[PDB]
Amino acid sequence: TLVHVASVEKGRSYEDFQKVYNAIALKLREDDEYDNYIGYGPVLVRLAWHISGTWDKHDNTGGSYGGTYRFKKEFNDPSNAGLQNGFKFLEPIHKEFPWISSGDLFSLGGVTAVQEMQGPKIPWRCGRVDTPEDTTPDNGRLPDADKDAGYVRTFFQRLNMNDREVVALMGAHALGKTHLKNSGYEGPGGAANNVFTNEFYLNLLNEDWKLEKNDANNEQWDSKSGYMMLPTDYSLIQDPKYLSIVKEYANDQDKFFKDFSKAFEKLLEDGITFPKDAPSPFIFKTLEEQGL
Ligand code: HEM
Ligand SMILES: Cn1cccc1CN
Repeated sequence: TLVHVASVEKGRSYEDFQKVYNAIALKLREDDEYDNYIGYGPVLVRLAWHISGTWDKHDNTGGSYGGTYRFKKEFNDPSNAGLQNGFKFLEPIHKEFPWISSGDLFSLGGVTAVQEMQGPKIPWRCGRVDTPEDTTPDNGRLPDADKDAGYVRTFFQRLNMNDREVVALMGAHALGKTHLKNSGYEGPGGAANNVFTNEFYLNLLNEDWKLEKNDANNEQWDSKSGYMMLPTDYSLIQDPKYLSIVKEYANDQDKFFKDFSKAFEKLLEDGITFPKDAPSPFIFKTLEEQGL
């Protein structure tokens, strides 16, 4: 029942935020060696999700608004292991643009990464305001990966996401890789892991998956092509309701893009009250669209 009202950084408008977007995008292009040349796109998407996914609809605790990932309790959450790389990437961006709030920066990082990786446009709204250290949510609000479809479904009800929204959001798992030292899981999900596509769904349906144990003694689904799916990923083809939606996105790139864009914006905005006279959501141009 907490209320968080969006408050525009004083005097700022679209052009200010496009400059921040551009600085993130230029650094994504420049720092290309990260994670054996995957680059920082995937980890920035994951950061934006984890700072948002602490939200609880029941009392409006957590969520992106407060920028609380900057505090030790949250940045040391075992569920956030590896995200420090994303935070470090954003540090020089914040130094250049010290006026942007932490929640705005973390969420904008995710939007920028999706778009620069040739994903859908994600409308984005400013006005998250840093809140104090005692507003940092406790660890344990982000999801476990060893679980089944019923767990996933129930988990996401706390974030006010339905089946379609869950399956759309999970398509982000096309990106990057699991790293044994971070999460106890190892490997990429496909060949296209720094360009945003519907490959997650295609690979779920088309690869021959085998349930194996990794070197951390955890089960994961592996293919001979060298890809993997988490148990929670694979649950989307075990549950008949999720399976229908996986098939839809595997067969319609545009629909996946549109549904992902809506769900990801919603995820990043959960918990925030926007005044009726707040600016409309911004749609940033990519570097490519700007000739930059
Ligand atoms: C049931 C829900 C989810 C579970 C259990 C889950 C779990 C995981 C795990 C275990 C990793 C590997 C982390 C590592 O070892 O570095 C990962 C990576 C990732 N997750 Fe999720 N995740 C979920 C939902 C999502 C959502 C909703 C998004 C965004 C829309 C997302 C985006 C990502 C991205 C982009 C990576 C790759 C990060 C990198 O390459 O550094 N995940 N996830
Ligand atoms: C690449 N990735 C990220 C999370 C899970 C996976 C593999 N399907």
